[PDB]
Amino acid sequence: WNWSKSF
Amino acid sequence: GSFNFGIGYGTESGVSFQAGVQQDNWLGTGYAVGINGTKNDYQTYAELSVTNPYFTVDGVSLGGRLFYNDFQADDADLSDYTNKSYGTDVTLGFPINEYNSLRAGLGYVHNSLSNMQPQVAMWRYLYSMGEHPSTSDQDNSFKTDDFTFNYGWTYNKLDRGYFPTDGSRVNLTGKVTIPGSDNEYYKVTLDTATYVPIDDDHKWVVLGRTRWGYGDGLGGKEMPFYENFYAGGSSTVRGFQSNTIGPKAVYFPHQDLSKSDDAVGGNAMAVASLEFITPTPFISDKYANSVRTSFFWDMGTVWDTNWDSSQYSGYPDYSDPSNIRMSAGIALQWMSPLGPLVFSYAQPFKKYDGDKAEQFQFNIGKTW
Ligand SMILES: CCCCCCCCOCCOCCOCCOCCO
Ligand SMILES: [Mg+2]
Repeated sequence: WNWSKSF
Repeated sequence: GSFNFGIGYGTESGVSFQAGVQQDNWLGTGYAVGINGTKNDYQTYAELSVTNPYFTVDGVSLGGRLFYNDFQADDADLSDYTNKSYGTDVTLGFPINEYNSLRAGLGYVHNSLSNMQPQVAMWRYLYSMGEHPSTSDQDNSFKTDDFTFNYGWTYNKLDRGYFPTDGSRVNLTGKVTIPGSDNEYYKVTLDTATYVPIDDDHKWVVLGRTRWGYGDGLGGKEMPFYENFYAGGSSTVRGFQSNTIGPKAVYFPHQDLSKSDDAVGGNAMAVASLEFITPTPFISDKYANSVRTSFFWDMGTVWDTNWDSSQYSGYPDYSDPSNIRMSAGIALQWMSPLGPLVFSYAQPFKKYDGDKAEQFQFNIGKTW
């Protein structure tokens, strides 16, 4: 699992 | 910019974690900045990335790296030692065309070895360097500073990144020590993957993988053992415990020698795999694009070109490249909600003295 969150 | 956190698992790696952060454009410089770290049962790695894809107008990229790495060899199923290292890399990237890219770079690395369990092959390298620690003690230390020229070539004509069905991928990476370094050596790695679709819908694909490694010393020195190649495990020869293929430690007596089943890798390696990709039995067509079954034949060897079978005639000739391990089995890949997943079951039909078996192997990824 990999979670990616653009800021 | 962005950040990310990963959690994964592998049979050889254990529960693994990852996280990173990237500033898409560092205050007008056009150099992207990044911080990444990962950690599994035997390796802790961190880096600062500083790259610009357009160092020149026509595509050439300029890359910087600053890294720290902690490696526990016992937890990577090798004879025991500890290697803590740090350094920097400056890499230029040249895209030759659509399917080819080249890279050249200069690198600095400091390696600090400790906790080395005395064995013949390891000590043999230490002797080549002028280092002669006790053969009966595991409280030692060896430190080196190295400067390297790094080259690389990547061919990629894969029809698709997830579940390729057609085309090839080739990756050649080399390095050589620049005079003035404590170590004197070169090292080459070659990886190839070729997908041949045998049907029009591309559901029946034949896959050939090869992996080759070779490196030796220059000037009477050897290659550092912490630069060794390995084989066995989920990504090389399935059905074999990770890194088990190749020479085994010949241990010095503690306070004459002792044969072991602790693999130490080696400075030459060769792995090949033939895999038949098929549609997946007992799964709906709705879930086809997300699963891949395959049946494979894997093989590989690892050897120590400087093993002196004269001085040690009572042991197996570890310089022998022809003890080729083999396995066959079935694999399953699934793009799961928990991320890329891989089951494999393999029987190592051809194995040798001290080779450990790992029939069921399992991996959930954390990068994708
Ligand atoms: C005190 C020695 C300083 C020497 C510095 C040399 C730095 C760059 O070296 C260039 C080496 O050239 C590589 C050419 O490759 C030919 C290899 O020849 C070996 C034949 O077996
Ligand atoms: Mg331990």
